[PDB]
Amino acid sequence: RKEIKDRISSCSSKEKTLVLERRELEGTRVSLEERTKNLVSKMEKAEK
Amino acid sequence: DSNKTLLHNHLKSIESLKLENSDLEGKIRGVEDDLVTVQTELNEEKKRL
Amino acid sequence: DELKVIEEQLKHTKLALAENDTNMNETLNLKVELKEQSEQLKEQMEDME
Amino acid sequence: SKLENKENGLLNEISRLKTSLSIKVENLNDTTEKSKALESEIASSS
Repeated sequence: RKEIKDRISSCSSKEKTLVLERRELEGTRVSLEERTKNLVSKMEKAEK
Repeated sequence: DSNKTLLHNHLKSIESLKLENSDLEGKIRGVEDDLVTVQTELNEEKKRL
Repeated sequence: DELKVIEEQLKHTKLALAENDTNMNETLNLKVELKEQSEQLKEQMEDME
Repeated sequence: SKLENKENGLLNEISRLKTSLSIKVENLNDTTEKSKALESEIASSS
């Protein structure tokens, strides 16, 4: 049971790791959306 | 002259655009904040239970 | 500038794919941890018995 | 289950706000370029 509690603590740490990974993924998605908007603007300017 | 004219127009447009953007941003921010708060509250309650 | 932005967008897409793979690995680890917690509950029931 | 939907909505709103901020930065760069062009046009008018 003590080993199981240690495993539960490791799982709680992995939960925070997954939350940080999800936050990084959301930030990367926001950056990708901003880059896509900038690329659309640049493509319109280049076409003009 | 032409350039000047264009510049003038552009200037006006630029200003307008800026204003619009600002307004939108503000609104979005507010909404986001509210949503976040609500979510947090809900989560807290659940956790407590 | 558009070629540089396309390279940056490809790098960002690769980073997003890597983040999605890391999230899938974290979800698999969370499932393994839930299985381990079920086994721990079974072991606790066995200890109570 | 509503917490996940609220978090997804907040993430979408944050992405929209980031897109609006990028658009505002592009507009500010365009306004700076327009001010430089106006100075150049004043010099050209002289």
